[PDB]
Amino acid sequence: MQIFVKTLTGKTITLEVEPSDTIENVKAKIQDKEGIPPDQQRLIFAGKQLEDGRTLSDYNIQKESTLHLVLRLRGG
Amino acid sequence: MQIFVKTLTGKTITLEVEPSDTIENVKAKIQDKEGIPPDQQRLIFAGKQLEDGRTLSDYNIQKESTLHLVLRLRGG
Amino acid sequence: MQIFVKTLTGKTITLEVEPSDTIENVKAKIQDKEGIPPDQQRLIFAGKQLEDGRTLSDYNIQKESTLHLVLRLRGG
Amino acid sequence: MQIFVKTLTGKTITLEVEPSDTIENVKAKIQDKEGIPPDQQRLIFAGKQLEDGRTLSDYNIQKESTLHLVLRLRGG
Amino acid sequence: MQIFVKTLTGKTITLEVEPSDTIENVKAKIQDKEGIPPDQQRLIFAGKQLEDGRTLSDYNIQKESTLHLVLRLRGG
Amino acid sequence: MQIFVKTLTGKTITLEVEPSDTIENVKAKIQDKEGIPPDQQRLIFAGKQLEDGRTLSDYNIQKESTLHLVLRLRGG
Amino acid sequence: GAMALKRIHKELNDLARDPPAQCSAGPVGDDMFHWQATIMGPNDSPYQGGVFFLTIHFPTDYPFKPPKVAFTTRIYHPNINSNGSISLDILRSQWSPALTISKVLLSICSLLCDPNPDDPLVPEIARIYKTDREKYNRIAREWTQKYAMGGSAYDEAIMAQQDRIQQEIAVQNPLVSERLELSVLYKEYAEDDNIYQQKIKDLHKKYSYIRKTRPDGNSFYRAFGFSHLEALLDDSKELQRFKAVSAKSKEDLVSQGFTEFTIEDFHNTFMDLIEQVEKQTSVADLLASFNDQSTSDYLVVYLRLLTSGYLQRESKFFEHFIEGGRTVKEFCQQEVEPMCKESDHIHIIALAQALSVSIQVEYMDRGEGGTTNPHIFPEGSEPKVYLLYRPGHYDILYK
Amino acid sequence: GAMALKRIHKELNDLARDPPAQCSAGPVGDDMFHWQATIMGPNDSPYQGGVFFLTIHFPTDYPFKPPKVAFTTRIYHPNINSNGSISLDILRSQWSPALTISKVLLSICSLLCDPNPDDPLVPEIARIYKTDREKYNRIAREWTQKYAMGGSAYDEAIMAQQDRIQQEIAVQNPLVSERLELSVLYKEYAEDDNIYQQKIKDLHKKYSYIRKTRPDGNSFYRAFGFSHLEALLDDSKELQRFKAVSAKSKEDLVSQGFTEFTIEDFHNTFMDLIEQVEKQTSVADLLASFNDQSTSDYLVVYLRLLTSGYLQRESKFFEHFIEGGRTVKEFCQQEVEPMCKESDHIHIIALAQALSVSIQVEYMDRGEGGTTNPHIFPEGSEPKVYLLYRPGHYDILYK
Amino acid sequence: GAMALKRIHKELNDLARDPPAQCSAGPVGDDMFHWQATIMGPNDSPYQGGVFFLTIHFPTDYPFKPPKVAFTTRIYHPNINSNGSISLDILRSQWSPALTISKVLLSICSLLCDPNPDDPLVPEIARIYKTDREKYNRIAREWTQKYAMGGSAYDEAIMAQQDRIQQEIAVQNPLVSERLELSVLYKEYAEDDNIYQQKIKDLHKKYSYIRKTRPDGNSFYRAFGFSHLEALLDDSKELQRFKAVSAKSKEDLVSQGFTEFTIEDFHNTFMDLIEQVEKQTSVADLLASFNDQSTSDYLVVYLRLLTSGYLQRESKFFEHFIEGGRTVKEFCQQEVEPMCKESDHIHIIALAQALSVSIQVEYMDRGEGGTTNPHIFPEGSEPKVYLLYRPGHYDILYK
Repeated sequence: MQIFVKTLTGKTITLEVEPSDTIENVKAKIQDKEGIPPDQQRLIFAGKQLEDGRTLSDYNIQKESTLHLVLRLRGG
Repeated sequence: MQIFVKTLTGKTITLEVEPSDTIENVKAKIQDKEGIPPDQQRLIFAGKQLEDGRTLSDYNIQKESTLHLVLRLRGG
Repeated sequence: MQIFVKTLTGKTITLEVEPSDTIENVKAKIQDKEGIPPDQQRLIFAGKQLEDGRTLSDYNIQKESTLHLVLRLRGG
Repeated sequence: MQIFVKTLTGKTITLEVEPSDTIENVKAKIQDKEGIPPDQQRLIFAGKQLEDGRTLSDYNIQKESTLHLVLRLRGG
Repeated sequence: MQIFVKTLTGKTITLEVEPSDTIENVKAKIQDKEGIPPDQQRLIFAGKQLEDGRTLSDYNIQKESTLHLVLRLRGG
Repeated sequence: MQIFVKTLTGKTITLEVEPSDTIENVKAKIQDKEGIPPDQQRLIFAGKQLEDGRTLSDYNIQKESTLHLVLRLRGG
Repeated sequence: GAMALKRIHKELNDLARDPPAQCSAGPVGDDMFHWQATIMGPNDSPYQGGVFFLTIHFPTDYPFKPPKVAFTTRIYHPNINSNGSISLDILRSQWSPALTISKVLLSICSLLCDPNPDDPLVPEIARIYKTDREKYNRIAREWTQKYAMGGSAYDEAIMAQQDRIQQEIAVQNPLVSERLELSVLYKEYAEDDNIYQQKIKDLHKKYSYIRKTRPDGNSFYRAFGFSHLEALLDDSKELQRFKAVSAKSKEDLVSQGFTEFTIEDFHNTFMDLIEQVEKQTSVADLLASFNDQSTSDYLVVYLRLLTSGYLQRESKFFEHFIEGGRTVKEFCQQEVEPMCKESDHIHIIALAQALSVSIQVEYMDRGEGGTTNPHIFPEGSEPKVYLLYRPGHYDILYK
Repeated sequence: GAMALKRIHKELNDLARDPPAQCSAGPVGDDMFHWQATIMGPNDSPYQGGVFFLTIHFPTDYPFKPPKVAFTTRIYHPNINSNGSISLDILRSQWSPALTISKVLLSICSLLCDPNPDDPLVPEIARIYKTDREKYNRIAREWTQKYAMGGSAYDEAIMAQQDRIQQEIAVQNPLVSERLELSVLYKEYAEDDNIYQQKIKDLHKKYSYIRKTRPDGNSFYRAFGFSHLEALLDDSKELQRFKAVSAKSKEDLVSQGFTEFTIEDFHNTFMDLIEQVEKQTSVADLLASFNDQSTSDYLVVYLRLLTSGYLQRESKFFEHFIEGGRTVKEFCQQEVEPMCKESDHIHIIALAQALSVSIQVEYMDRGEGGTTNPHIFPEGSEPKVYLLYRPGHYDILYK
Repeated sequence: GAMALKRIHKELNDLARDPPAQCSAGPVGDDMFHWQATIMGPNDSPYQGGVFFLTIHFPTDYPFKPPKVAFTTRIYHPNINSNGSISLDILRSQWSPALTISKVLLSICSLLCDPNPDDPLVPEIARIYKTDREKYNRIAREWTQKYAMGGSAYDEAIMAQQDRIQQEIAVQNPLVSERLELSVLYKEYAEDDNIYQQKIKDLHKKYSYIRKTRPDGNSFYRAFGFSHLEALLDDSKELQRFKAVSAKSKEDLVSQGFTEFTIEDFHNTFMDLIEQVEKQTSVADLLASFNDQSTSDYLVVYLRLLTSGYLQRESKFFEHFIEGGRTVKEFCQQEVEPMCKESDHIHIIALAQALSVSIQVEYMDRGEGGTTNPHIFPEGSEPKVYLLYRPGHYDILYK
């Protein structure tokens, strides 16, 4: 219902999402705040890379879980 | 009006269909002939991955040729 | 017209004086009541160290309050 | 009567002072030459830090003694 | 008759000279191509420094021998 | 009309000549009196090396003074 | 001298136990007395988003003297001169032998949020701070967005992120854990996830045990390695047949274009790991060898190179299977050869065919029934090695 | 080869025996082949007053090749390019295996006093030198007063000053000298100082012996340590009672906010020093332990931390005693925790109350009589430990 | 990782076996994880002729992470930011554990010949590349001819040249070869050189053997050393008389102004080499000692210093013999003291008189007859030591 995504800057951002939501949806909700395009976003929950088209209930991210946002800034 | 599918297990499986069908029912037909479910299935017609909602003649998918099938195995 | 003095040995010593006296004769009064000589004495009224030549009402030193006394122990 | 203060630059400077002089007075006489403010001066005689309000006869600096001038340049 | 001088840049340069030629002449023929003044040239055949006024038949450089050109770029 | 020559072997050898002679025949005269051949000989009159083609009064070589003789020993 | 280097390790351990996300440091390779620290601009400050490197040099006698610390990145601050040195005086006058570097750089991170205009290194920046603020902020923002924010630099920070992650991921998880009954899985999941508990009931159906691997991005290769290596602890004919293919694979790859001297390293780790199979070691001895960081990782590297090798070999088999517009080799260099890059179906089939072996992969995600789908690769070959796919992660199962 | 590193030490010994005041160098920490040298601008040159650092790298084979030396500080000279390299050709063409680094940098210091306009690295600076001198001088002066003269940098030099001082102060004085009769003091002072000789006559009155400490700025803590530690060589009940408070003090400080791992080091030196009291060692064995540089200094560090601890603990007792406008903790970080910072009355009372012990301090300065004033802290407690205060310095006295 | 430093050596061996002429690297002194690479601008590119240095730092864990590589030299390229970092992504995204540094910098050398305008680090240089080429080329050419082409830097390259040469010169030739009959010389020369074969016939006349020295520029000193040292293997009175002069020579030189500690090194190598003469060693044992690189070179250094010493001593004897306008000491520092600098007549006479010994030098060049001219120095002293001068090279002859 509510989760914690911890970014590159050490700052944490909290978000409101159902466990039935996409990852795509989550990246979109993050883009709603920071404006970081879901393109340049990639998410990691407990050592697991996160797939754009899966759910949260898929990866066992529960309420009050902390996942990381690594930017893949389009390189070179 | 039918096409073929190739799986890298070494096998070539072939199914019957119409040019107007979506991707979903196709995956389902493969789920009948083989038995790997659509939530596991990812198919690519010569370099581009196909979306569930879109149809066969939508992706234009001439009925001779072969699309290649790969399970969704992403992990790490 | 008199004030108090506090030494960090744990002791509070009190002396009689006038608001117009210099610092020197004051130190001397402490040298009578206790017996540590003025050439050893350094006194501070709430954060600022007092100079020999200057008077009591010169440093304004209301006669209620307390100035704190420390020997000149600098060494190394 | 005459002493030697050795600075940071390796250069020595000689000065004319009575053993009854202050340290403050000495720093002032040094400021008379180099212009280094007594503020930013601090003096060391034979491992002993020197106190602005003491004498030379105090610290046993005799005629022809060598003490050092370390600048405390107000920091940061 | 024909020899190989290997320079600083790893590049090799081939030259046409009789065994009776000077070293001065060789440095001149090199200056004919690269424009490197015979001044700033110095030549080394098989660990031997080469003298401006000697011959090739002197130093036993035969047809198809490889000597090096070290530039002494006038220094400092 | 003759001059002297000094060799660093410790020896001073002297020869007869005219002010108008070249360097070559001079070296040859030394080759007669001592027996080290001109192709080995290098002579310097007070700091400057003499060239074969040039004459004695050409290099001006007053006939009193001494030129110094060194073999061509360059090697390494 | 000795006590110095002895101490720097203690401080590195202190900084190790607690990662300070924004402010963190470390040594440069060989050198203990040369350190380098990445510092992210704190949010709600003009410096945010930019990355500021700084170099550290320790005195020959630590900690009786303060470490010299300076920004290698240009920055606009009243207390940092454009020449790079910092005005913080715990590095000069007020230094104590009781202070860790942690104190220092966490005081610097504090110097960024709140500047110190009264004790300026550069009087002009101090003056601008105390008078016109908008100027100060804007200036600091372009000084960020040219010098700090520019390009490359970011990578190091984003690399640090990774390091900060899979180290703590490695604090919870070991490389290869013990052999535990799979009844533990019930505890991992929720009470609102019934569907998963049904998948897991149906898992207790087939397999009696599980062994878990660290989610480092190598999950598949690590699992494959341990499972198949302990699988040859029994079949001797297969152990020999395997060993031979391994030995062939080296020059097979070198003749496929891989530089030999570099891949020899990894080869020998593979072969020694086989060697403690060959001479039979109790499974726990092998596990101990596998929980060795370098031995394990060296193995994983080789397995990746082997998938790459078979992929290059078969390029026509594959190339039209490749998702996107890459080649087979482009896909190798991007998705297979490098470490900690995710493994997919193609990877597993490639490695399986490469070593000519069978594997079974148990897929469980959201599938409506209690159905956990087995996958035997390549088809029909009766697998003696069993793995579990949870989404994004691989582990191993035991019948 | 090994002869290289073998040789660099010989050269470092040569540079060691004779300090070259303005021009001096040394290695960076661990690394022998990486050196760094500070060079002061010679007086009567535009560079005077500025400090010029330069880095040195030795060849893998010394001394068959010249060391690479370059200014890390920007400077205006015809023979030094703004890119930092130097034009002196004993580093290039004319190098000999018979030359020390001493020769090199003393030749550089010579390159600064007298430039070399005929063999320019930068032709324009050479041109300015040979034509318009005032321009050259002024330019070199601002290039000094921005790049060289700026801020920080100076610190290293001013730190070097300190090092140059209390090392030679350590050449005359040992840490803790022997136990000598105080009749020696007569010899230290003059014949025109009668007043002092009277103080000293009056000192022979009370005490039969003296033991002197090195004036390193730690005079008080060093003296306190040795005196009180040999004082417990007798009283066993006090030795035990002391030991217990010591052990308590560690976590007392950690629970007061000090980082544990860093202060543990110093703690164990304290406790081992107590341990050679506990098991009774003849006083000279303890002294030998005290004249050990690290053992002693580690102790002194702890004593400073202990005064700091009691000060923080009592903060209201103190804060209005503090000379100036600082806090108690500000005063700790500034005047107490750091090494070689002077000790005052507050310091002594703080430490004394901290360890709950009595001390007597004999003050002698200019006081008119033959009076040398005893001070018992805290009051009335009959002291078994006696110290002497001469102005600026502490030593210990024996009844 | 110890595996890291273990691996860096393997890579250094790979780079060692094949020199990559334009693109080559190596460690800095002590440090294995700090490397530095010189890169020449490839011809047919605007960068040609300029030299580009770049520094390399290896990760603490190699090779699981790419090495950080950056140009320390400013350069104009779309893929290299003016801040020095490179845009090549095998150093970032695409890195593999199977890649040598060789691959990296040979890919960089490839990045210079062919730029990469589509993935720019600096968009403006990319833009200029894709549109106006002449601009790009010219710009890159001045960025070459200021930053890269300037002065100084070149030396390292030109030094490398030397190193590349006399190492391979050392691959063919040893320091001091065996004792071989001089009939081998016939084979060295041509059939069109009859004149030389006549000189050599006339050499077989006088001497039955030859021993050859490596043409390292020290040819004379090396030959002199071995010949005279084996010559004292017989005459005991001369061995003692020699030893004494040797011992005197040290302080003779120190009192002549040479620093003692530096020349002591070389002195002891001289004296130990004498010591295996004194106690008689079979000639081959001495040769084995002479084919030791350091022992030999240390000797050669001392011999050079000794010629220098006698030259300084005699300065008036010489100064007007000096070719050119130098002094005696200027000539010493330039032509005698430094290693690998050629030796001439003055050198031989100087050393001969210095040690007070006789030598015979056989000169053969183009002289019309079969005449090979003997030279006894100083004159008349019957020489027990014989050398051969071919032009540019010295060897030793045996009667």
